[PDB]
Amino acid sequence: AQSFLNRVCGVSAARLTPCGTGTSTDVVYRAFDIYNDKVAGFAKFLKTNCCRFQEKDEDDNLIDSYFVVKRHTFSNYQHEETIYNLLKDCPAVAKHDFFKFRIDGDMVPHISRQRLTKYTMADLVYALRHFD
Repeated sequence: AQSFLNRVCGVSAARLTPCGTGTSTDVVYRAFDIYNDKVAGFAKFLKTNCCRFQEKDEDDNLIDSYFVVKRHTFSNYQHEETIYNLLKDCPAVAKHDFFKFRIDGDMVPHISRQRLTKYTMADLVYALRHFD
């Protein structure tokens, strides 16, 4: 629906615009620095399980910030919740907000990271390494 976005703005600056489709994620092509039980290295991939939303400055200006909500699993939700509650005090931590929103018959957990920036430092570093 639409009131999902109303749930997204939470308590501050609801001057938001959908940064793509409706109540679903959007696809982006970004660099990562990954390492696990298979793939390994620092290179470009295609992230998808994320819904972007842009904050709109006063006078309806397109400010430079974003609200990024991500869908997940579940144990992930409680784990991340635990850690965030444990660490919420250092200044250099983007204020998160966790909740659950029902789409179909499914109060799926959603994680909203607030007032971030478009391009992670990873993007900058890559673009300066593999310049063309």
